[PDB]
Formats: sequence, C-alpha cells, structure tokens
Amino acid sequence: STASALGKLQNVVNQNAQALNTLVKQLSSNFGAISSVLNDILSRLDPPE
Amino acid sequence: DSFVIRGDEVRQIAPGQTGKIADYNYKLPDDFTGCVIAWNSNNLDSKVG
Repeated sequence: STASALGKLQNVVNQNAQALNTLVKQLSSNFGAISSVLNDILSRLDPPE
Repeated sequence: DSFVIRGDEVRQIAPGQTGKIADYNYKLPDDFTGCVIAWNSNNLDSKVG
C-alpha cells in the first residue's frame, strides 16, 4: 500500500530521463544566430555569412 | 592574371562576391590569397570613335 519508499531508484530514473530530455531540448535555440533550423539558414542567405 | 574591365565593376573582384563578371566571367576562390592591382587606362584603352 505505502508508496514513496523506493525513493532512490525513482530518483535515479527521473534524473536520467530529465538529463536526456533537456539535452534533446537544447536543439531549438538560436545561440545568437537568426534561425534555429539549419536547412532554412542554408536556403535563405549567401554562403559567406 | 590580367584583363581589362569597367571602372565601376572593380568592386566585384573579391572573394565571396556576386555580380555579372563575378559569376559569368571570372570567379575568385573563397580562401583566395594574394593581391589585386587595378589602374585606369582611359588614355590608352579608349578610342574617340
């Protein structure tokens, strides 16, 4: 009946899942560029910039 | 390399340049190393007729 007794294993699983989630999330940032998607960058403007 | 061009279009002689001669007559590599020297020849390459 009582839950929340296996705190450590649940903590480990949650930490792993959260790390993976934020890693794949970080793919949608501009980082100071003008677009977060590379194909549009290639097909929108001139190669030197 | 040597040639004769209009005075206005000398801007097109540079790496990563777009234009008429830069795309249809003479193209420079993006990582070009060297020098370019241009000088007017109106008194010799131009005729009254």
